[PDB]
Amino acid sequence: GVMDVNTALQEVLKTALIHDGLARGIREAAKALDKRQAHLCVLASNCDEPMYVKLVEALCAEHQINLIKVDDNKKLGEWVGLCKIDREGKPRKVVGCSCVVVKDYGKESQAKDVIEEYFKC
RNA sequence: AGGAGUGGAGCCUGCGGCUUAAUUUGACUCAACACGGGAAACCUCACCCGGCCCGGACACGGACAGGAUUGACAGAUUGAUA
Repeated sequence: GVMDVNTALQEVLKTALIHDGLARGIREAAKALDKRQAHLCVLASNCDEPMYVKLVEALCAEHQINLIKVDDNKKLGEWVGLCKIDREGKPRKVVGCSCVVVKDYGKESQAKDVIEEYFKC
């Protein structure tokens, strides 16, 4: 029923992870942005380094790509598969670019659609 | 009974000794010594002098979105576009 951003993001990030995409970390996410292979950016909050977040806003703005501002980067690490080991490990991933469409070539779920619906307004 | 011999010469080969950084070593009566199919330039390769590589699965902990991987130049190689 309800598919708010904070629950469709997990679905879209996972579904991308099965089908490549998901450029994790500031490096290679900046590469996806400059190379213009990106379709969605997920910047995490509570990032101490101001230059980090400011530069990723700059990249997204100039490249005209949507930007999601989630909190608790560790949760982003869970979502993008950085955790592994059941539910242990958990490195922070405070930025991620969803290459080859917001969704992936495997499936086109409506959870992808809610993202663009929320971004249109 | 004899034939061809060889042991003598020079050379080719295997063995010991000597030598050497190293002259890798197995096998000393028949039943070791042109034997290991052993005619070694490299390779072979075991030996000697130098120098790269991990091709140290996997399990458990650290570190980690930057763990870690290549690398052009000049030095340097106390040999090399290592």
